[PDB]
Amino acid sequence: SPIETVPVKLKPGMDGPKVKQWPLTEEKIKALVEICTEMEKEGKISKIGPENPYNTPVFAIKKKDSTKWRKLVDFRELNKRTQDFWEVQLGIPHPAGLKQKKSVTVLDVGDAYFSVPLDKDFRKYTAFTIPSINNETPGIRYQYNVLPMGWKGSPAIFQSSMTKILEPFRKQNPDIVIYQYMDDLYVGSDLEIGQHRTKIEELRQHLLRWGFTTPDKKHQKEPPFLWMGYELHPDKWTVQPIVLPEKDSWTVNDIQKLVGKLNWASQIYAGIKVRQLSKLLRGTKALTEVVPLTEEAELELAENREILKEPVHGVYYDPSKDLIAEIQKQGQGQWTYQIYQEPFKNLKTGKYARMKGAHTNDVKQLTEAVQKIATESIVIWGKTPKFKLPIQKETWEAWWTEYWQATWIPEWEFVNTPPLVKLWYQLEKEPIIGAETFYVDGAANRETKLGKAGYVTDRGRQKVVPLTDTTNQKTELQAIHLALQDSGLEVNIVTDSQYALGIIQAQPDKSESELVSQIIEQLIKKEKVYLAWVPAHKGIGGNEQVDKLVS
Amino acid sequence: PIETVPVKLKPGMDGPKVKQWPLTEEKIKALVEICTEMEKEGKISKIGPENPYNTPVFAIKKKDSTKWRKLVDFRELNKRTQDFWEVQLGIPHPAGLKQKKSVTVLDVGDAYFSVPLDKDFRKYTAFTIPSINNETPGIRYQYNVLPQGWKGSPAIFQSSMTKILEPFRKQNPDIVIYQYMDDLYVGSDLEIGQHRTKIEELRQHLLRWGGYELHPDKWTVQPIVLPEKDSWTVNDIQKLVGKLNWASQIYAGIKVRQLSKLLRGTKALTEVVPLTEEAELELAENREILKEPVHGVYYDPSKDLIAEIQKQGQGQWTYQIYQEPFKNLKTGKYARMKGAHTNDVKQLTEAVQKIATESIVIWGKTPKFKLPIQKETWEAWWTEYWQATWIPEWEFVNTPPLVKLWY
DNA sequence: TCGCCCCCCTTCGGTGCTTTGCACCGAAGGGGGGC
Ligand SMILES: C=C1[C@H](COP(=O)(O)OP(=O)(O)OP(=O)(O)O)[C@@H](O)C[C@@H]1n1cnc2c(=O)nc(N)[nH]c21
Ligand SMILES: OC[C@H]1O[C@@](CO)(O[C@H]2O[C@H](CO)[C@@H](O)[C@H](O)[C@H]2O)[C@@H](O)[C@@H]1O
Ligand SMILES: [Mg+2]
Repeated sequence: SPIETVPVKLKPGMDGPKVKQWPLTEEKIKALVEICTEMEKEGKISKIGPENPYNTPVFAIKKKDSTKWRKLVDFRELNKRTQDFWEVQLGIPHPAGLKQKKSVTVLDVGDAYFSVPLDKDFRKYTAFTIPSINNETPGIRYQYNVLPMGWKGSPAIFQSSMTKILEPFRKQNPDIVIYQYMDDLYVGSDLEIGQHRTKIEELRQHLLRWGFTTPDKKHQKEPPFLWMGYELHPDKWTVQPIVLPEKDSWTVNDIQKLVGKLNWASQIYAGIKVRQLSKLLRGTKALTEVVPLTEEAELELAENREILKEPVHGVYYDPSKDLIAEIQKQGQGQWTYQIYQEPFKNLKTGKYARMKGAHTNDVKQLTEAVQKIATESIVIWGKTPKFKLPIQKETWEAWWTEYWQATWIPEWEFVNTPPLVKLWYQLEKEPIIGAETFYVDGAANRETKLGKAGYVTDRGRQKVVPLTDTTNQKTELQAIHLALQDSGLEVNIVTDSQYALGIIQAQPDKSESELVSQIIEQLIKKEKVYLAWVPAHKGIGGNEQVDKLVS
Repeated sequence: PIETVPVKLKPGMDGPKVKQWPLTEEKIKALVEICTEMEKEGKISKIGPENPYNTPVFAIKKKDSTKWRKLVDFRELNKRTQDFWEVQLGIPHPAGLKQKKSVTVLDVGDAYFSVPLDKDFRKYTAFTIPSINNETPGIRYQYNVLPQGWKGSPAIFQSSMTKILEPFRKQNPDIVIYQYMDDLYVGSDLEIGQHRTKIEELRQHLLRWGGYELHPDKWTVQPIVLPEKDSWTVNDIQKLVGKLNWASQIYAGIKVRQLSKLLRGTKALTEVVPLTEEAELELAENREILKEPVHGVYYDPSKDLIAEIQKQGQGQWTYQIYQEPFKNLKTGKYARMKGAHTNDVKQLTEAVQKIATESIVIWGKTPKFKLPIQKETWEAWWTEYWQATWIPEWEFVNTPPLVKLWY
């Protein structure tokens, strides 16, 4: 309570909210009158009258306890008009980031937001009117004196207050670890249990002088500790049980729920896959649209169900040992990883399955995975792990010397866990002696929709194919497709398309485009391909002739 | 105890709102130790979340000085800050700096901390220290003095800097001093040992009121080169014609009609084609147009500088600096000498600092970089190799190399 | 019929190019989880 208030503003030129309250009932507004009478006696709210011109509607929901109710005010209108805040919650603590502690306690602050006072000048904007009796008569009105649940400033101002209150105790007790998440306090120490409990009593008293109760109901003294959705044992931690929907008929919304649960599960359950289930979400048009599971999605779901029936645990972090991150390839741009320090004792797991860009390859995606893990390791442990990667040193070497963009992977050692990551073909650096030379070209008419793709060769071969519903860039890809299709295992190709050369030179092994996928498949079957560029419309070599022909 | 200078953002612009990225343990520890002392000394104040602005913070170590230096990335704040050519507080650039034998960079940013900052502008300088595994919410500060890295600080401190330097420059009229942001660039034509001694006299002169050694003399231009052979494939001549066709966007009077005609028909790429006397004349013509600089290319101080970099392999990096396309003010070749040879991202980060450093010496400002790298790869690693107290503008490009133009 | 934070997967729409579609990327929709 005696905390100093945090001054807050409406956005410039804006007034407070002026809406109306809902469904207006004897039951509801007598429950309303009861709800607030105790808040007013506590001083959390104050009666107001009609010279306050503002209003906002109110409701309530049940708590995790599930006998208690949670008062909420639909402050959406007020929130849009309230000044912005810089949020101080930067992320979510993870149990794999905890070190083993001799003594552990978990506490929660009671009625946390309602213990922090609201800026006196701002209170008038939190007005809610509770009507009279089913809209017969004038109506009862209150304003908040404390942080309302539902106001966009409340979580930041509470966190900032909690930080200031804890600060003296933290500096005074730097060997006590306090994880502070909203009003939830994890307290770990290496003191004997008797001293530990004495330090806790001190902390509780300090919180109380500043008006933060710590009710016994939410004061955990023994393992397993329920914390942030996990269970903290002395040597290990588990996720609280994940139950997946078991529908016979699946809506889009059902699938979205399932994929979300699997992603949450993937932090500790190794090898989770969601590509085929997520595919079902594409191109659909309503959350209630029934979606039949494909065969692949059923298989993927059954595989994850097997994984989830086995129990798993993570361990805690030991700073005096190395972090190790191992990655495996699962197919179709899916990757899975584990982070550990001792073999077969995972701190956590995870997965990387994002499709970045229209055209890419496994080496790029492995590089992306490595970067995702590197970011998460810094968040959780403050450092980068050593990597174990299913890619040969020669393969990586081949990649970063040919590829024109700068790229890098930190300290890593090869691990032979097939399938390995590899380059699926490599363009020749010099023209191939004895190979046919194809001069390719494609053109489309911007208005028409219509185009041509064709080639001309030093061995006298030539060909033109007509194309409908195409583009300039597609006919060029198409022209390359044609040369690869009609040529031997070694071929020299010369195009004037910087676009097409750009895609192919990056050595993609997969693409959102069926045409580029076919070209990739053709490139993988060749023995040697040299691909060269010349500027168009310069009357050069074979280029002029093939140009000649697709006209 | 000085009157503050009133400062505004540019019309219709709000302060910066940039998220703090994750930091390693040792950078976080360094920042909290640095910021705790700054707070005690009143240079920064603890603030709450009712301040809606933020700018990312991190830390570096120069390899020679193994104490951490806090670096706030005020690039967004500087773009939104009023110009100071209007209040006549901008800094001219001396054209003599780039003609010096040796140029030493000194970090003088600490001088700014003795001048207070406009009460109404400090909210725009907020930054947030993160915490390992999100043990606690971020910790927020704002500046009460002119911050390091803010473009306004050299402008406001300038009259002060002039006074402090006037005696030294008076006594050393052939030494050149140019201030850029937190840095002083110190150039002289003196032998290496005596240059360094006057560097140290400089230092103690500063310390009293309140080193990284360049040789611009030996920056060179790397022009476009045409290969020289005695037997030429169809492929070579195609490669040669495409290079010259591109170079004709830059150079005047470059012809390809003689070399192009050598390729009439549909020929094997490996067929060797003898050069007609005329084609040999056309190539020797082109060769020495490319020999000498382009005529008509002048620096315009009212336009931005832009820099492009190409990775060439085996630790070599080519770059061009321009303001209008194909009107290069400078073309060059960066090469690293660390011998380790292992890290593309490190090399590129060092190439960027070197190029930006050269631009500061030559023109007085840094270019906006077009970086041949994925955004997310650069952002995973670049701060591990940064050693400058400034940060240039940049963007990320993926341009395949059509012709190997610059190598 | 609420708030703030992180994560993933999909969709949409703005940007800039010696383009006429294409690739890139940020924002916002859905979901998971925390308090
Ligand atoms: C984190 C929060 C504090 C501690 O969350 P909490 O679960 O411990 O609740 P509180 O301490 O108040 O009551 P308690 O005595 O049972 O501990 C609460 O004040 C309010 C906030 N919070 C939580 N959930 C919600 C929600 O859905 N909508 C809103 N607008 N705010 C919410
Ligand atoms: O790398 C771009 C990336 O960096 C951020 C800061 O997190 O922006 C900085 O870099 C940009 C490129 O020069 C500047 O325009 C910007 O002002 C500066 O803060 C991110 O905003 C951006 O995604
Ligand atoms: Mg509570």
